[PDB]
Amino acid sequence: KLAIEAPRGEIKDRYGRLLAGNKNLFTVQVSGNDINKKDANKHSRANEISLKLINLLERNGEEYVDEFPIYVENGKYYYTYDRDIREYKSENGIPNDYNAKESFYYLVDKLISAGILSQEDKRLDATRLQAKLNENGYYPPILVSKWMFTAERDKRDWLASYKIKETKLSAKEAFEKVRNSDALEIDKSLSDEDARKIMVVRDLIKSKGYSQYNPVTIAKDVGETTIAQIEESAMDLVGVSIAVEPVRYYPNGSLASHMLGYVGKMPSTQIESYLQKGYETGDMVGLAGVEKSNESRLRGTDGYKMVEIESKKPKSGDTVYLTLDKDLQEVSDNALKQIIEVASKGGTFKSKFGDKPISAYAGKAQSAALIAIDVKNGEVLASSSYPNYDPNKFAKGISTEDYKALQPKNPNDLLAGSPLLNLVTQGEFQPGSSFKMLTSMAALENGLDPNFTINDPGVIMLGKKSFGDYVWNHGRGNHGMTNLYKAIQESCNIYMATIGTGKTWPDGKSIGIDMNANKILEYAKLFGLDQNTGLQDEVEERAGKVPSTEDKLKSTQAFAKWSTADTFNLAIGQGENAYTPAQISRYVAAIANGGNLVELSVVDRAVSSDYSSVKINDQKKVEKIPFKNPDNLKELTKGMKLVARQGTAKSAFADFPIDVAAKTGTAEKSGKIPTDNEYEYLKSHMSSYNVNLNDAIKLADKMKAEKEKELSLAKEKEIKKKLENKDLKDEERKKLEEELEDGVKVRLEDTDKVNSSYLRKAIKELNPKITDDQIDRFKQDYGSFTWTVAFAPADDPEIAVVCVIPQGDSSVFSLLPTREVIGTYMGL
Ligand SMILES: *C(=O)[C@@H](NC(=O)/C(=N/O)c1nsc(N)n1)[C@@H]1NC(C(=O)O)=C(CC2=CCN([C@@H]3CCNC3)C2=O)CS1
Ligand SMILES: [Zn+2]
Repeated sequence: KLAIEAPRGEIKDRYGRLLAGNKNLFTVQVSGNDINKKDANKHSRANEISLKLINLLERNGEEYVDEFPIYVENGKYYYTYDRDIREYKSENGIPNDYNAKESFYYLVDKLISAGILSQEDKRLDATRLQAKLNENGYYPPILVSKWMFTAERDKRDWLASYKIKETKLSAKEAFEKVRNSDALEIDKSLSDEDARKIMVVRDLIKSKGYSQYNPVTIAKDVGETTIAQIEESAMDLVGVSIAVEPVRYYPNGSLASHMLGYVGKMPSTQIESYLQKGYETGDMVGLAGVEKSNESRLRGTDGYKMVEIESKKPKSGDTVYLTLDKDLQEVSDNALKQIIEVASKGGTFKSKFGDKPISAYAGKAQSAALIAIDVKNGEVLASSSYPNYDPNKFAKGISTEDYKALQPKNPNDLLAGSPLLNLVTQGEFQPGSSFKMLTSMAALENGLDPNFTINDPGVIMLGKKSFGDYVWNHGRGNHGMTNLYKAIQESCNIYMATIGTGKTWPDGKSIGIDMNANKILEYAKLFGLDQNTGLQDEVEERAGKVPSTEDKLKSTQAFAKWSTADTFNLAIGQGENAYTPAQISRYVAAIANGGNLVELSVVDRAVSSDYSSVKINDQKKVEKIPFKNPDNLKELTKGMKLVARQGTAKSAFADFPIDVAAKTGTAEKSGKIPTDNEYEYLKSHMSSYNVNLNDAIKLADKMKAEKEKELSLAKEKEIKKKLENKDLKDEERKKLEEELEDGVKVRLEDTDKVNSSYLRKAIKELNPKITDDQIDRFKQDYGSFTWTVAFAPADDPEIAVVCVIPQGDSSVFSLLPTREVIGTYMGL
């Protein structure tokens, strides 16, 4: 009884346009039984056919399967296992010296700094943490049980075959012991160059099947020349034949890359998982997006063949329809490619609705994210991340150059350089001035009269720390006489400060409406901003659960009131808590749809072989936000309409056919993006700081030793005070006593963090004038972004659009995408 693999199902748009599909290639297959067949001859024709075959392909310039885990880089023998380990570490700036356990938790500490995982995620069973990494699209090739790398277990087990119980480490030596193993029996009168072409084919065939099975593939795509060449020379090359094997293709390439996902090799760290699930070794599996989400559905139903006699025919995978409109997704992808392009070296944003001039460097931004949802039912109509990818690079499965060289980037700033990262579900950001409608919604529900106005000072002093409108921080801060509508309209932080705190702050604290942070954070929770969006079981979503009330207490003690200055920040978007575009989308959508919390969906329907369908996304929860008076939202949209026509977004929308509600979020630079190596950065610019390098190293090294001496002593003094405890168990004391004899040598960590902390210290001593800014002068700018959130047509809404350009500074950058995606939707 032999398994047949079903044709993989198709992924289509809401209207039936193909996004993921199949296409047939011509493959070379070798039957390991037939080539190793022996009878009267002393030796199998296996080795000769392997050589013949290859030499044929290398003549036709044809790419072949090479998984043989010893390669020669310019006459030097090396393990591929050994190479993949260090390639992984350098992939995300991990120190080579770092072991399996410290290489894993290092990846964790990065993603935790990037907001993808939380601090409570680290204090967590390591398999549940590998699950969280795995769920977000991270696959560290690390077995958490024995704290070792797959490549090592894989090397030991690969050497175990050919009965090499030697374990003596030598790539040059190992190459031989296998070459003349009882199992291979390769003739010695052949050079290790042509003798290695042999092993590629034999070692492959050996690995895939131990129990007799069906053929193995040695070329996945081969041209007309090498087809007819291998049919006519069939009797010469017994075992070698031409089959057809289907492959994954995405005709629109990079379109909806992140929602769609990719198929590729089964991830090394759970091959046993997939083999008990009934998978072959030579098998492609969805590893991201809907491809993985619906792996079981799209994989279809295996049909056996008897052991030719064809018994049970397979059943093709249900066709899965997304909620994405291709037409709109196209505009959304093209939009964001364009803003990043035109923003670099300057240009014009070309728009159906009026092209705009743009000059360079106002952002210096590499990334972008945008989402568009149906506000009634939470169906996602378009979802674009930049950087993105071609799912096709993976169909065949390149796993060295295209994968390594371009699929990650600088690991000390991954949000702006991870093409596999869906910034829309997985990238959290400080919501800027788009939070304001949450603050205003809280104030309204706690009595606020929208028409109440203030003579805007444009700045609030709180002991020579000044919280001011941007219009103040750049001149005289005044929005003159200012009610809620003008506050939302021109984005007055002073108005929001006053309503968020429930008191008139420049002149004491009174107001008479009773509003605090807890009430704002309440209205955060009500708009589902501490909640997963609905996409998490369909695509990669960063979990949105925010720290609990009792979980925040327990880390404080091992107070809980809100400062005025903090409340001020929280009111206007600045805050501990950061949120993803898809999260905001639900929040703005709730304004647009009259106070309903829609659960987002990307998978619409599946359609079986018998052309019947089912609606996957009709379980989705719509839920009446428990507002005191939902008519309060109509004052938000009254505000957000003025933003479009007269406000912060008139540049884009003022001369736009459709009534658009909108709010802009924008934040300026606040520091610098760290390097992958501080220490070397400081060495590279030692001259530029007017400091001798040798001297600075010799001093930094001195300053360290002096901190150690200091730590060492204060250690000795603690052990000795501890030893004066009258009643101390003898084992306890035998430990402390044995430290003082051989130990009392405290050492610093030897990190980039530590060794570079001390070098910067040495620099400032030998240049007593230089500033941190001047030292950090060469680094990229951190802490800037622009949000545009909008919904339309404002007076009877249908669609919400959220757009973010991180490291961007001009709200033009976010507005114009939003404006295209809304324009397109309404059929203009
Ligand atoms: C809302 O987002 C408000 N922003 C801020 O308070 C911040 N200033 O730094 C902030 N919040 S969180 C963080 N890290 N920083 C006000 N609204 C906005 C808006 O809605 O657009 C304005 C900013 C403004 C517009 C144009 N800007 C750049 C300089 C001029 N050309 C580009 C710009 O910063 C006012 S702040
Ligand atoms: Zn103001």
